[PDB]
Amino acid sequence: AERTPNEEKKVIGYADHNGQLYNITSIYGPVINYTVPDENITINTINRTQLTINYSDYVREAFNEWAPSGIRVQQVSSRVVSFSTTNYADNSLGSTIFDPSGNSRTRIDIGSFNRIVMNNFEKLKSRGAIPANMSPEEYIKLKLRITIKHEIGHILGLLHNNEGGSYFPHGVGLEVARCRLLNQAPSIMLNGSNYDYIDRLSHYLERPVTETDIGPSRNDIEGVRVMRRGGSGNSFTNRFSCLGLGLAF
Amino acid sequence: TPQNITDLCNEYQNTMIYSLNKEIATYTESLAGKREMVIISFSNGATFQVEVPGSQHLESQKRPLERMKDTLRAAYFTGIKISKLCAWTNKSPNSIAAIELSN
Amino acid sequence: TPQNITDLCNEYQNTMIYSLNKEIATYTESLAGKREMVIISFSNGATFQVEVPGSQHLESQKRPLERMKDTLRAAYFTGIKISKLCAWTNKSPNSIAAIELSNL
Amino acid sequence: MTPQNITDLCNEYQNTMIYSLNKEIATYTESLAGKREMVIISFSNGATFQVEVPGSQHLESQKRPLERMKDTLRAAYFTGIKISKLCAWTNKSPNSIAAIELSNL
Amino acid sequence: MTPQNITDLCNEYQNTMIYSLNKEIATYTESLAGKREMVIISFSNGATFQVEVPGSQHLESQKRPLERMKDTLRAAYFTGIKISKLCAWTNKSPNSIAAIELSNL
Amino acid sequence: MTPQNITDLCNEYQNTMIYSLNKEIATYTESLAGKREMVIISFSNGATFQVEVPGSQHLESQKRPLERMKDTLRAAYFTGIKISKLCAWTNKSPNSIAAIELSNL
Ligand SMILES: [Zn+2]
Repeated sequence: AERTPNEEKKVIGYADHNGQLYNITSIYGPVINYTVPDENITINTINRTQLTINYSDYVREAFNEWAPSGIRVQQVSSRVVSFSTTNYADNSLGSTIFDPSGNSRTRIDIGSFNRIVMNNFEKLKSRGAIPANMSPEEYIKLKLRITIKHEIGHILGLLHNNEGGSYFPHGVGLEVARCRLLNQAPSIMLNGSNYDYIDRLSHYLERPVTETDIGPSRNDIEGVRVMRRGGSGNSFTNRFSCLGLGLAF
Repeated sequence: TPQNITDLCNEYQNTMIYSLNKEIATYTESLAGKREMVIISFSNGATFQVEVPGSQHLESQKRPLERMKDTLRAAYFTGIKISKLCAWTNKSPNSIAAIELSN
Repeated sequence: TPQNITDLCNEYQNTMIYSLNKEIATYTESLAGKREMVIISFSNGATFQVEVPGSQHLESQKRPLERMKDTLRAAYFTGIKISKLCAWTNKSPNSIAAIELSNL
Repeated sequence: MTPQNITDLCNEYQNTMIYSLNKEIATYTESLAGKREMVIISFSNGATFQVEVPGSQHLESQKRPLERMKDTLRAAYFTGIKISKLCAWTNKSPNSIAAIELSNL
Repeated sequence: MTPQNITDLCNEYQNTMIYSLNKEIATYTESLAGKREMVIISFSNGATFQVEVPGSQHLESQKRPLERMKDTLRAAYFTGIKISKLCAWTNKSPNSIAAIELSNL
Repeated sequence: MTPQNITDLCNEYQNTMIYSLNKEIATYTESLAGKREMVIISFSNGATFQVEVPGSQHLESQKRPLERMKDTLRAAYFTGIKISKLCAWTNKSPNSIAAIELSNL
């Protein structure tokens, strides 16, 4: 594997107005209770493609992706985490509201997917970021899992890689769990305005990318471990996740 | 031969064991002439030094003095908890003889 | 014996305290002959050196000069904040005598 | 016959044994006190090891390696890495470290 | 006059130049081979630099700084941090490092 | 005449060869035992290398570089960084490290 640039391994957590990281254990409880409405998601584009799949299995699978952080969950039938679909068609596949009261909401726009999900299908094909093998059907599932996993990151108190020091409704982004010494995949919390996760992931893997490849990076997981215990954003135990390695120098 | 910091500390007069389980709150380092030393303090105000090297030190202690200063700096940077310090109490600040780090 | 950097700095003539609470913005290290030194600066432009070893230094200061350079490099690489510097003002850049790192 | 691994190495010495641990260090103790300038490590099952005070039992060629081993153990403690094997003298208490093996996936 | 920055420093020497990189080290090479005890670094644009083998061109006061510089370059390589500027001698090949600046801009 | 890279360097010596690895160190072994003060590393494919015990085959100028290489190999083991190339003497068993290249490519 190639060497992921530090900027793509940087993980930013949500701190309040006094530099203290939100505690997602305190916010959600020891177990994250969440609701997911019954429908299978009905996305399809014209180039015409066709696809439907259960929202519940993807929230299921995505959550398990983040399980190495030590978080534990439980789907609860309709202050609770809310998943849903929307139809704004507004140039934004997914969106999450982080709520310190516990009622964090994640929405997956269906209209935006139908419009812009394949806008990068063959600039990804030809650069070899995705296998020429894959169908329009599974490039849309790939994008959906990535989108959902990314939004889960937000549920769990993470922001985007480049939002350190930036102000948000409930505070400020502060870098957590820094580790530059250990090579790893790019964060799945890359700012989508500035990076294409698939392209960066492929760049790292030095080959086309499938769905067994995507997921939270090592630092993403350590970031959530920090968010699970909260505390000061200036604490060294919170700011660094492999500084012990410095002793080997 | 001692097996632990308490056994070691009991071999010396004018020493005491401090049980801390706390991270270092402040790290101070000086290269100033005749004050070439390190001072650490904890959140409860407890303060310790690694002494300026002098005639109270054997030649065999010169590198260990430097190693201890390295260890304390690393402990400060990483924010790890210090389990115990053994210190000479007839110095002000109390002077570190040994350190224990524990999981 | 001093208990803190203010006590220590008050034992010496021609020193001043800078309370920074900032990470090092720039770290410069030179091996060039007669300029074997380290220079650091902060985002507000405040600049400090660790002096070239010379006749103004006791033999007891030789290893501490190297330790201070180690500490400044480590602080730079990790981005930990420097709380205070005690520095001699009759050198340009101001010359570091002691450093305090504090995390509270 | 240069050894190829820690077992071959340890077999060249009398009164040494290999401890297969695969455990992280539980306790690290470091002393600068006169005549006790040493490092002691222990594991959660109470097994205890030292790096000896440098002395007449050491060759000149061992002086810097003693310091390297103390650096390695400190690094191992801080990082929480598993120690695979120790080669240690059994006629010392605590057992005295002669060599260490670290091994990953 | 003591210089205030790497540019002032570099201007005190004949045959040195400031190289602006703002890049991480792409390749780090370290040799212990006799008469070639040196470090070579290169960047993604192909720019290559050395820390010279210690020799008669060095003052006694430069011996420890040479080792310090090699330590700094290794640490920069492992951590992937950007190198802002190098001051290097142009009459050596690879260009020989006299000073380094690291900056977070 | 000064090498620009590890291959140029390795070509200056008899009984050395370049190994292209692009692998992390799998096992790190460090010994302070008398006359065996050495480091041995191995890779997952079984490839094994040593840093030799300091001896009469070494110039005084190689003494600190031997220690630097051992430092670099320990850091490489702890960080799991990939080793790109080793230049090694093949007339030793294990083959003996003369130079190392770490590369982001
Ligand atoms: Zn986002």
